[PDB]
Amino acid sequence: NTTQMIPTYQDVKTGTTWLGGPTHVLQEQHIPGYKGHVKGVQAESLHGKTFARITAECLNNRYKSGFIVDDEERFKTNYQLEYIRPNLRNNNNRQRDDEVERLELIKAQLNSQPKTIEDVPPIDRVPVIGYQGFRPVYRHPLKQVKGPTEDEIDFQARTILELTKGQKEAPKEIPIVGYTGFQKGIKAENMFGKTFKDLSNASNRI
Amino acid sequence: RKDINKMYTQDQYILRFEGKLISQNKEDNHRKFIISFFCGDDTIMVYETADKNSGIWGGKFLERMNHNNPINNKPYTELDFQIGEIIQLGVYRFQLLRADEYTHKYMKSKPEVFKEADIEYTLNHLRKFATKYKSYDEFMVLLIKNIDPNRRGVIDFNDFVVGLRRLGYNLTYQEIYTLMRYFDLDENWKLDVKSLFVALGG
Amino acid sequence: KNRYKNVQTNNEYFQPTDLVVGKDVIINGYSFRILECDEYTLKWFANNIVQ
Amino acid sequence: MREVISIHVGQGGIQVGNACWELFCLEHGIQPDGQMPSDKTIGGGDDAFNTFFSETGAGKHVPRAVFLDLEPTVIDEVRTGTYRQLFHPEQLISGKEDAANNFARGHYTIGKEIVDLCLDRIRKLADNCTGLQGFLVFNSVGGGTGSGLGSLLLERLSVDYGKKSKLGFTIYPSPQVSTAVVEPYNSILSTHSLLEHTDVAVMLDNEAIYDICRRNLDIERPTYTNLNRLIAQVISSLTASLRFDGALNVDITEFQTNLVPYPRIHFMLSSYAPIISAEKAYHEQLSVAEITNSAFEPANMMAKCDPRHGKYMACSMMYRGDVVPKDVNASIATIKTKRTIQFVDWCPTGFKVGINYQPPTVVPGGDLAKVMRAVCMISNSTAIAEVFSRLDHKFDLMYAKRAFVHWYVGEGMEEGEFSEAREDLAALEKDYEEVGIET
Amino acid sequence: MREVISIHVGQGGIQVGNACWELFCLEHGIQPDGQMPSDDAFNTFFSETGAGKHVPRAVFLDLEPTVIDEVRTGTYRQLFHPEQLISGKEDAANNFARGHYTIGKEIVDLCLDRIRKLADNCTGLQGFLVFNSVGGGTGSGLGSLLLERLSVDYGKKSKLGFTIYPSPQVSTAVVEPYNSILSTHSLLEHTDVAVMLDNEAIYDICRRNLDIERPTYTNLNRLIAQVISSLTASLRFDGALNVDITEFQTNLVPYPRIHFMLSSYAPIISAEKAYHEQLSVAEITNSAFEPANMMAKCDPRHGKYMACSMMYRGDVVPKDVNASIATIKTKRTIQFVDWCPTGFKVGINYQPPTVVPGGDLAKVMRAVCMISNSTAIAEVFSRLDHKFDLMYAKRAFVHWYVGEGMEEGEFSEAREDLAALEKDYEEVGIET
Amino acid sequence: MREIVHIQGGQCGNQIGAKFWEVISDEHGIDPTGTYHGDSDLQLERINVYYNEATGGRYVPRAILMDLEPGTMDSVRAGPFGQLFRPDNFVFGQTGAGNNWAKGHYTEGAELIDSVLDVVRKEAEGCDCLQGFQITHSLGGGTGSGMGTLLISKVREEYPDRIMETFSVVPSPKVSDTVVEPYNATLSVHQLVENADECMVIDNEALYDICFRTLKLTTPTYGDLNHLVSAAMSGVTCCLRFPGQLNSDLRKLAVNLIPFPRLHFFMIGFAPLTSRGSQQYRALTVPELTQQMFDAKNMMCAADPRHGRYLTASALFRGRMSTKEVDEQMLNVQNKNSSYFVEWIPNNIKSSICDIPPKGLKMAVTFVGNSTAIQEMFKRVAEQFTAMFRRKAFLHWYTGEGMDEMEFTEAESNMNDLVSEYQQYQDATA
Ligand SMILES: Nc1nc2c(ncn2[C@@H]2O[C@H](COP(=O)(O)OP(=O)(O)OP(=O)(O)O)[C@@H](O)[C@H]2O)c(=O)[nH]1
Ligand SMILES: Nc1nc2c(ncn2[C@@H]2O[C@H](COP(=O)(O)OP(=O)(O)OP(=O)(O)O)[C@@H](O)[C@H]2O)c(=O)[nH]1
Ligand SMILES: Nc1nc2c(ncn2[C@@H]2O[C@H](COP(=O)(O)OP(=O)(O)O)[C@@H](O)[C@H]2O)c(=O)[nH]1
Ligand SMILES: [Mg+2]
Ligand SMILES: [Mg+2]
Repeated sequence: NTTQMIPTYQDVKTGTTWLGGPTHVLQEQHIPGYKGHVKGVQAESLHGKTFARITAECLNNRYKSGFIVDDEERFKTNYQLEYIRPNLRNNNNRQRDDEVERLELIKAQLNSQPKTIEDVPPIDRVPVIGYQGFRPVYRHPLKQVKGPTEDEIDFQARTILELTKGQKEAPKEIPIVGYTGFQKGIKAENMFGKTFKDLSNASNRI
Repeated sequence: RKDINKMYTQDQYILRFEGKLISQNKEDNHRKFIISFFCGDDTIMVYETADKNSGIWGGKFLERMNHNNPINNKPYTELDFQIGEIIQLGVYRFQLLRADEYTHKYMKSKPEVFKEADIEYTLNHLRKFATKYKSYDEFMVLLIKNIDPNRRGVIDFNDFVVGLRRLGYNLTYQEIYTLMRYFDLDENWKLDVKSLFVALGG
Repeated sequence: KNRYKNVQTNNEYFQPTDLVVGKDVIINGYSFRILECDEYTLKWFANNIVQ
Repeated sequence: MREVISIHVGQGGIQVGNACWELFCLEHGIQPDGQMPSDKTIGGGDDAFNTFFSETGAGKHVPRAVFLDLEPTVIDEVRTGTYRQLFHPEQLISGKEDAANNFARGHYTIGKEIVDLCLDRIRKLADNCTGLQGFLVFNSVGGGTGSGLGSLLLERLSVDYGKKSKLGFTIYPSPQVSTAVVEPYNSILSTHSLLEHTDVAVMLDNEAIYDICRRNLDIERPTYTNLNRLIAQVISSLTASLRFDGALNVDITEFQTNLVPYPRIHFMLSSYAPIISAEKAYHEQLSVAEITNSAFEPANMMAKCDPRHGKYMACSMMYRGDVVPKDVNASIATIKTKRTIQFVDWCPTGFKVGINYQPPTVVPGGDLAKVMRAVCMISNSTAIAEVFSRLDHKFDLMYAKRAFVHWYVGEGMEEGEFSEAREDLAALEKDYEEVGIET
Repeated sequence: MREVISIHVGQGGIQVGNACWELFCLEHGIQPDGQMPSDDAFNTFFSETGAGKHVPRAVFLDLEPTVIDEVRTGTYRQLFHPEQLISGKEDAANNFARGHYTIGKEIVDLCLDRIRKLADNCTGLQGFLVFNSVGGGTGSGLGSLLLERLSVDYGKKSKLGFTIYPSPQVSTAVVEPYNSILSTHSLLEHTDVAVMLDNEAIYDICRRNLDIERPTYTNLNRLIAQVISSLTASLRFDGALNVDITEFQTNLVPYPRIHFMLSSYAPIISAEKAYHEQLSVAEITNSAFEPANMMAKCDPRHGKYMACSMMYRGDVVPKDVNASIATIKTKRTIQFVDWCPTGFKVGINYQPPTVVPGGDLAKVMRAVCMISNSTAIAEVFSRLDHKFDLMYAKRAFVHWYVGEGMEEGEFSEAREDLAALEKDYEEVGIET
Repeated sequence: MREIVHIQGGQCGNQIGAKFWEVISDEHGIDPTGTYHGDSDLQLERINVYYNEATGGRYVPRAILMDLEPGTMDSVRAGPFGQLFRPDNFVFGQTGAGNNWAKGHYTEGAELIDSVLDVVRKEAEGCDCLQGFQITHSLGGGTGSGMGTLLISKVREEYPDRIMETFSVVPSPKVSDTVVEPYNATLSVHQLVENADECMVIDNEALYDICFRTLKLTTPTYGDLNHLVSAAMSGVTCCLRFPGQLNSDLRKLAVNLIPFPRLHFFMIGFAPLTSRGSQQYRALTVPELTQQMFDAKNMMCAADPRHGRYLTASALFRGRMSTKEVDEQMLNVQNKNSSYFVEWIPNNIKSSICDIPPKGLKMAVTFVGNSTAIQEMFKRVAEQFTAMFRRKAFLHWYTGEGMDEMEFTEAESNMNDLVSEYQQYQDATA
């Protein structure tokens, strides 16, 4: 954990240490060749991260101790920790943020033209001239449509506006194509014809 | 020797600019050039951009090298590279058109180095010039009647340089761009004098 | 028939006084609410729990 | 108009291929996302990124690669990590069952039904390109899934395409440190097929780095994290001259034409420098004059071989950066005067010199100190025979008790197949001796 | 001033035929009600009413009330001419005989007049597009009988048929072999150009490229839907090189008998993966002939190639056509027949594909549709006969047909044709 | 994707899974209600490895439950995690095996052994890809061993392309719970060898020794013994169900642990395991593995592991380790006992790494190496068969249910040769 804090953004630009840097001015090190017990090398079996880098983690009191790991502190794949973007040299994708916005907006607009409250033209009140069907004799011959209740349409507007530059975050973060994971009930519920990439939104959203 | 501390510390920075070449002929007046300036070791670079179907052989025009201004006879430093200024290279003359959004953040990052970048020093630069007019508010009042002859509430750059230079005040182009770029509400190069005026007075 | 942890009291070992119908109790991730008590049971509350 | 594509296969093949991109990706400014920054809106310059990639009309870029493996574990996780967005979604073909280290499974049982997809992918991957110089495939030899699929793929590459130069960086099991229990078997059978189809093969045995990590990096608890990376610089050096300005460029097709004395013998070993702890790298200037001398140090051979045990046929070494070409003539000169190293009889001069100006970038949180001057070497030395001799014997006993054979026969492989292998090796030890005798 | 009348028979054409109109409408600019929203070439499928909405150029028929009526109540109820959706009441229940010999005789008249009425609006009537699936009892015939009268009712009019044949193994019904055998007999000597649209080939498209594990007949529509929009594109906007309906029957059918061709469409890549690639000309057109993309369940490699005409849409530049085709020829795995030295008919269109709402298809700047007529087609025909061969041997499921008016000898007569059609294929493919 | 199912004959197998299915429950983070309450992404990625899904969103294992009598399953089902099992899979016998191998292998199961076969078969068919089976039974029990083997017999006839694993318990010389043990301890071995692929032999006796000599507790109970053994399962598939540098699937060990077709029996012991209080003083490290992995007291085998020449072994480590200390130590682990290792199979110690560590410990290891030391058990058990059989003691039972002595005579005959052919390799030299 030495790397991401040391060479801090105050160190590179108009600063002393460069990217690699003789990072012994900032903290206490021991210049390789040395014998002793730094109190944190032999006990915790820290891997890689050449001896010099190990020291800084030793005295600065960052550590992580205890035979029993605090759930999260053990539940990482070392793949993730090693290859974590570029971080500190000099200072994710907004994708799927528009996808949700591109998602509901399609939902809302289709919900903005149901012809609420007898707004349909004079035609279409009864079925087409050629209809067959039942047409029960003792029923109000015309059709009745309830439609959205004003506030329902306005409710969608707030979410649409809120998502665009709002507190709402990207929904989950999803895999690419072929991940063979459970995906949270893609089968337990059929969810058959839904454009596999879109399934993740259907999967994790629940 | 070769600067050792210079290479290791300030290596990463890389500035990118777009420009246009000035020469004797019409031949290459409309084609564009992109200039890359490595501040790690003060090496200038020339890159060529060629539009599709234009028929010009796209590629590299000048290899990165090191050469100097004949007049002042001092190697290139970061000071000379500024918006609107003209840098002399070899037997050509190039002009800087626009800056890289990466650059500006680097451009505005270090005041005391690129003074024209410091926003605060820009307005006052114009402010200290208002001493000639007797009444301070008169300098306020005349401005609205000079830069904007129609008092439309919005102006464009091409008139602003002529409008300002019309009075006679001397501002190096690198100051002019910084002011207008601040007041563009929608980021389309449209000044808001009121916002400028409000800062100037209210 | 074995000791079961009590969620309601800091994961403590259960006690006879806990059982109170009308107020819910939980045991090992399950929802229990009693309905009534054996009339033999009522006496036992009626002889010792009184204080 | 110049490029070179990457081949990946086998557990170690995928793992190693992991590192190359970050060192490659970071060099060109390509972050994990694909859009270089969110800020740099100029681009359209320094046309070199085509050397490893292709353009997509607008937006991101795609690495010219196809990922294959017979197991879902490693490949799947790569679909949820930091680099989820780079590789083409449909280009990472995945199998259904593992090879279980059984070579026969990967060459005649399970690899048959998956090689088609890759070969299909390769067709277009070459199609989109224009100036294909040659193919590069990384494959851990000691992998039942890596080998059996590894051996086959090289087979079809000879006929369907043909004369294009193919390169393979295999990693045989360490001379004494081992991981599997039957690694010797998947060693040679993997050795036979690639013998007459791969023009170039270099030694990268794992153990060597183990000493490489400790002696210089000063790592008392190194893990697989730092073994691959140092190799990654090896990959970068060999192809570095094809994507940046160079005073005397060296082409990949100009590599296998100067390190393979005969069409038959096509193996060589390499080594890299300088590796030094960043906390103490700078106090010495791996010195520009002595950088080359670091090249021939036996302790720094990335392969467990003793070049001092044989003559040197030719050296292929590449520097990087602004080292003054004059130093190349001088420093290399001192080697000839040295008596600790002796050449074969018939080769007067066996040094190919390549100079490049771009310096190797520094990884985040890595080991190597961001250095000023470096150099690396690729060599083909008769000492290469040393490893095979020890490898040969390990099988001799194993077949003597025909242990573990029974499962192999269950895969349909002909028992006589093993018969040819030892016949194949007879020349391997035999041919070197003839070349090793001076006129 | 180009017109064409669409004729839909049977449910299979009903569902797809319903599907096809959404593709066209959104490509025109007419809202579902059919009134221009205060916005010529769009006449190609429509006839103006003088002021207001527009009437689609289609007629719907069926012997089943369920499928047809569903259109007459949903979103598009105001789309078609209210009366033109002629409907019967008795379905043949996949009994081919029932569809052409006891009930269909009377209801055909209504169809004949309706088309008789529709054409009168047209002035330069070009041809007919007929939609019908093979695996239908009524679907097999009703289209046929209209085919017989129409061929003798509209003279030399050139026409096309998008038939949907049954899969090599996967089949829903049980008596499919019979009608397919006769249907070809029925449709062997009456049509100009008919395409191969066996469903099983269609599913294979979905999984490999669209990455869908469970698409129903719905998803089959839009992917198939694009085929219809493909062929007719050149007639109803501009282009640097036009290709009309009249200029198909004289460019893909060398002999009056061999007339079965299998087509393909591309590219087809979802919206969540395509953005990685430029979608270049060189990479796309090679997808057209790929064995994994042919829409008819047959091998485009098992036989000779005679002549293949391909139509492009997008902003493609022709030179990407001239260079690519030269590449295709030189390949040593796709080979042309001996007697057609050149067989490329290249089409180019400017407008882009009309992205379906709201649909699955991604957004791309180029699309390709190829019509392939390869000697390997015989595989579909022969496999059909063997199934018919074994089944007919036992006089099974026969009595249900004679009593409706079929003479026993009718089945025997067809079996001659298929092999007769079989005989032609071998002869055409033999080099001189 | 490479998933396995579960089946367990008689009481013995049912109890083993009790603490087992619990363990598989806790590692992935599943409560007794089956609801998901995890924190990181890993704990759900490969949840299909032991659970199928149904409507409503509750996750459950795919376990086949069968037994010949109602007493047992009427006890486990009520316990913790007891409601997880599919009540549909529940079927069982009504008369009981009666501690006799003869009765439970030719009369009862034959009529009903189809029942499990259907329950065995169906669960295998619905999955996408089938990997292997893990069956736990007892050799000293009537229904367990008897019905246990034949179910293994039929399955092999239909699924020859998969692997089969059975955890068998043979009666240790001291703690014998059945007088008629030798017979069912006798007949069973024949059938298991002829069809089994991978076998792990565990003796309850060594379990007691580990508890006292390592845990140093007062009164061990059957629950804890389940605590020790159940974890050992987590060694095999913990690598198989999560990331890793060198994943080691079952077939990876199989190709790396079975040198010969007719030697398919192993002995294993788990580490680490330390007394509760002493947990702090010990400093877990890779060095702390080698000294306890190969140590005698960690060997759950009744036979002394140091009384023979080791052939091959595999290592499946757990926890964040750099293999360097994993690899270098092993080579040291071989030379220091080169007299303890056969000479003609170079490099016969295999290693593997699993990123996710066992719960409650920052590092743990499971050791499996093929050793001739087990030869004591077969020889010790073998001597028991002829002593009772020669007298034909208790022979009416077996002779009372249609069996003969020819099968029994055959059972003794092949046993000696198998060991006899097993002991030959001990003296083999190059
Ligand atoms: N250099 C290097 N070598 C490795 C690494 N991981 C494993 N190896 C070597 O690869 C050998 C095994 O081959 P692998 O490729 O890992 O296994 P595989 O090809 O997937 O074959 P299977 O494991 O049976 O599926 C081991 O003996 C190691 O020596 C690594 O991260 N770096
Ligand atoms: N591509 C596609 N094919 C379909 C669809 N629906 C039905 N089919 C085909 O049609 C066959 C079923 O018979 P149909 O021709 O649809 O029956 P019909 O059109 O209602 O006519 P009748 O059978 O007389 O009722 C099936 O074998 C399918 O191959 C569809 O939605 N899409
Ligand atoms: N692992 C384990 N084994 C047990 C336990 N209790 C008894 N056993 C073993 O189970 C054996 C008896 O099995 P049994 O029920 O007769 O098998 P069955 O006759 O086939 O049903 C005894 O020899 C014991 O060694 C326990 O709690 N745990
Ligand atoms: Mg592997
Ligand atoms: Mg029908």
